[PDB]
Amino acid sequence: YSTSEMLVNMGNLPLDEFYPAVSMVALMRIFRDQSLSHHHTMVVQAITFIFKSLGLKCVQFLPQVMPTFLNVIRVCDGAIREFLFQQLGMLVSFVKSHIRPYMDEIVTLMREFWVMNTSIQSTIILLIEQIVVALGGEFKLYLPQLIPHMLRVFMHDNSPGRIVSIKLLAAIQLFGANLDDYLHLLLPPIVKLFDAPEAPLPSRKAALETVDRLTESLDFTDYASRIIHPIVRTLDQSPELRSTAMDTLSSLVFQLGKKYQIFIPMVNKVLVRHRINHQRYDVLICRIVKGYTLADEEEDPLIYQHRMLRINLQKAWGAARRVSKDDWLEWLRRLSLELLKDSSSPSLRSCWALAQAYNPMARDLFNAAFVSCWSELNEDQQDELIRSIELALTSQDIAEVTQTLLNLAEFMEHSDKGPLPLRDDNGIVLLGERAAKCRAYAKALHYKELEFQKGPTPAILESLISINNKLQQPEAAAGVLEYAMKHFGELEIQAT
Amino acid sequence: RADVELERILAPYTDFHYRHSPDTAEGQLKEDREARFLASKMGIIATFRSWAGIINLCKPGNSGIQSLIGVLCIPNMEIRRGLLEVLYDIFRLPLPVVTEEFIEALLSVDPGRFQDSWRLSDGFVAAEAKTILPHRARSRPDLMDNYLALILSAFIRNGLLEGLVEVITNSDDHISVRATILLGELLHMANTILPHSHSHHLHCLPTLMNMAASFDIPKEKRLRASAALNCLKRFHEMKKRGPKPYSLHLDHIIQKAIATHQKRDQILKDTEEALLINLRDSQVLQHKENLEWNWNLIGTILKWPNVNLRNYKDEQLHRFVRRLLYFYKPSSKLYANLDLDFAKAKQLTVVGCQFTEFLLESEEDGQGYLEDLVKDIVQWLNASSGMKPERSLQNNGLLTTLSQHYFLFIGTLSCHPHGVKMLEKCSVFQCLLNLCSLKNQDHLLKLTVSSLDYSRDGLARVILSKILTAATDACRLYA
Repeated sequence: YSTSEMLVNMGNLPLDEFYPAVSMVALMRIFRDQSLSHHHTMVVQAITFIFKSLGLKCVQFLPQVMPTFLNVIRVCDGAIREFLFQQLGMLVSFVKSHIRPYMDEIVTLMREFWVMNTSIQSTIILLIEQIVVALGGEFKLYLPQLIPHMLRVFMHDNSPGRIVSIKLLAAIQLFGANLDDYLHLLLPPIVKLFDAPEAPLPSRKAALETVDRLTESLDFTDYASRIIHPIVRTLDQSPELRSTAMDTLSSLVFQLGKKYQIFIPMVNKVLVRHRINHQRYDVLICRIVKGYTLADEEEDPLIYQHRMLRINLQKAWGAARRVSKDDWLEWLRRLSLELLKDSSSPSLRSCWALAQAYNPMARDLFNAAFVSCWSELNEDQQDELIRSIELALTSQDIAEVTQTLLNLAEFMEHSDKGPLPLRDDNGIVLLGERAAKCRAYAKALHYKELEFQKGPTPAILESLISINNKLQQPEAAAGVLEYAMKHFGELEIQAT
Repeated sequence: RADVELERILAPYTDFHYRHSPDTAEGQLKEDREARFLASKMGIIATFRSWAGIINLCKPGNSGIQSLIGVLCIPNMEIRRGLLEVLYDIFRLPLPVVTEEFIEALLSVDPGRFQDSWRLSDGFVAAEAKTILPHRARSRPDLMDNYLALILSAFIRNGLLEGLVEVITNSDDHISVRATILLGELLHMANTILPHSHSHHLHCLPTLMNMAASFDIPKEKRLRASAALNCLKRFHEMKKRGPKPYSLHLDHIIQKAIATHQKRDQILKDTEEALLINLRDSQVLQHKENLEWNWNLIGTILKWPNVNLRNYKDEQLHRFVRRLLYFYKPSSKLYANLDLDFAKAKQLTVVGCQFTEFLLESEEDGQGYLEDLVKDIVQWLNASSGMKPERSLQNNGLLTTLSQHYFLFIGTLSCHPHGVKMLEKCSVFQCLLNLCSLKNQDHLLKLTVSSLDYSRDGLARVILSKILTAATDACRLYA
């Protein structure tokens, strides 16, 4: 019932944001059915435009799009799923901190489709980097759920050059301080990668880089002996990794205070044997052997980091060449497409492409499209539209075309701008006799009651009797007669 | 009466809607609540410091303390912040700063933080060293620890530790940080003041650990407690380091003390390749102007194990030292004019003492370069204080400039036996002796006393005796 509420705007939402709301319900209806599977490819490219266009005002639409979007990915199969994930990476980069209620299912959904060796590896990895930026500090709530998949990537990877691992090392650097209770189990996989000679050189390069870049936001004092020893058996082994390995070691001696002093003889023998002369590392070692100050030795690395931080519708309307029923249907479909194209709102413009390939989603958007364009036009332009609607209603007898126009009249009455002008009193007399032949007596009775409120006449009273009888309310019709016996002249009641 | 007279002062904290006066203006209603909270706090503190109030507020039956602790667990935000301030004052603990991160609130509680009484105008070193170096008492009973032990035991028995844990894991982000520090201080207060028996149901955190190991409970809460223990873990390291020196004057006092108690208890080849690569990287030569040299690479060159200008007689090193000699020279106004608050204030000062020690190693050769520094410091002293006829203009600048970090250069020379002999040749001890009898200079006198090293017998001790017996009374008080 909420969906039907929005189509009429019962909440009196201002027209500025009314258009995005009515667009989503039209797009979601064609999104919850598996029968229209082929249209799913291009509908999402329009949803991702609405979210981008609005910005910070798209949060209230999250409870509608997300539950259906997540279900679709679970059931859909083929090339669509790999494309749906990239779109899902965009809707999490727009709304940042409000994806928390829906993150539990997203993490679970990513578990099944992350097959160890498949083309869907990078788009999963690229999605992770977009999620961690969005959460930005509270990712640790869901980080442990994706570590079991990530753990067996540094030892079971058949990609040439171990590119997948490199594409994953650059994603670990973005975690920063998010991982604090998971470093005891995530670091041994990292240190295992740059000590194995059989690993390709580019893979070992990033393994050393991802440690020093992670040093800037984490404390590695406790994990000293675990990663210092692999370093000293790497300088002697690889003559090509000497330059970039010292940068990781030197960035770690800085965190440790005077506790590293006992490790100098173990390292100095590797430096005198292989003649390693690193400029930055030479500075730190001198400061420890011979004193510099007292408030600097044995300093907490986290405190040090904190200190450093601190107009064309007439041709569509005025045709007059439509005589056949199919032409009347064709004219309506031509009109509906034309309104969406130029509706003075990017939210409705984006839906024009889908309207060409799907007509039924343009019928429910007729009311929303009309109010956008009609408001912009002045008195002279909008007057020409009214007289074309008059000719449109009093020409044919097809129920489908009239029902669309009859519903449009009701939509305008509910709005705060008042009903659309017509010949006489917003055309109640014309609409009243127009819905009678369409077998829609709920509207016909309402229009007659408006006529009665102006001035009662014998013709109006007789018509109200006929309408109620065919609406299965004999007792209501009996009240009309009693009104005429005492509140109207005598001996005038027709025997019929 | 029993439980209604004295416990009335606890009403503003236990009652969420307290109305002290039946008739008052509604305009200052918000201000009235804050006034009541402050006044009630001074009464609760005032009744926990008297023996007749502790036994009356901690009765075995229903008491006010169980109502004060029981209200701490209710998820209220205005009461919780008020009660935490009371708890800090009861134990006389330093209050942290309001923040949402633990690191910021940890750097504001360390015992070695700067205070306003440590400046040169106030007590220079004696005030600072009182709160850093420990008291020479290992057997004298501290009668205030006994008082704090009884209060701490009373709160632990009633259930303060369990109440704090609920606060940590079920409150705002800026309230939990104030409660995490209080738990850390209390645990440290309790492993050094409480006896053995009271320490068996203490350092186990039963409530906290169970929450941080259970996967059934909501995920959000689990890591709040896990991170809380992680945040509380770093608190011990801050207490592990202890207070550390803040001023280089006090720092050099400790360094000479540990050196002389470790010298009585009976590294690289440094080929020319290492120096030449390092000297060209120092930037002192090719850019003959300061603020461009790499000040990190200069200290390493000086206190490098084998390079001392004597073993390695090199023309380049003669050029290197003389270029640095011109910068620190007091006459050449390139270093003296620097403001007190220059951003690299520390690094520049340490290297200066780090350099005068380098020259002293080359006793036979460095004395020629060392002769120049000591001479113009004497000339600078002869003008600053005003001992010789001069306008005494340097008095205005001495305080606000780095010219006061010159006693560090002359004090670090007194440590070595061959440095005190150098001072006699330059005759700077004679200059220091005369300036003791100076009425209007008191800033000058204070600096000299602290800088000089009195470990060995010689001229140093004599000058100290004159200062502490023949000078201005205010100056003598500090000596």
